[PDB]
Amino acid sequence: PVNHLVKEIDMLLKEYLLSGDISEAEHCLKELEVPHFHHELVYEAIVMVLESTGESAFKMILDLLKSLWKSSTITIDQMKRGYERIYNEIPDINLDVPHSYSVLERFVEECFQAGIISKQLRDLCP
Repeated sequence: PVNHLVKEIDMLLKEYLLSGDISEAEHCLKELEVPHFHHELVYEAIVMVLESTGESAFKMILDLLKSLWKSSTITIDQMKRGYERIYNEIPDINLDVPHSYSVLERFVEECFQAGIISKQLRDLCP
C-alpha cells in the first residue's frame, strides 16, 4: 500500500499547482508535522517539474522551494536529501522523460542562483 504521508504530500503539491497559493502549501506542510520527511516533498516536487510541459510547473516549484527554504520550513539537510534522491534517479527518470538531465540542470542552476542550495549540492548534480 502507499505510504499515507506520500499521499498527503502529493495532494499538497497538486493543490498548490492548481491554486498557486504558496502560503497554504506551507501551512498544510506544517500541519503534517513531519520535518523528517520533507525530503519527500522536495523529491516529489522536482519530479513534477521534470514530468511537466512548458515552463509553468518549473517556475511554480522553484517559487515554492524558495519560499519554504526562506521561511525555514525546509531545512538544509532535508533539501540535501531530496536533491540527492533526484540525483540518484535522474538516469531512470531520463529513460522515460527525454531531456530531463537538461531540465534538471536548469532547475538546479536556478535554485543555486536563488541562494537556496549550496555550491556543493549544485556541483553534485551528475
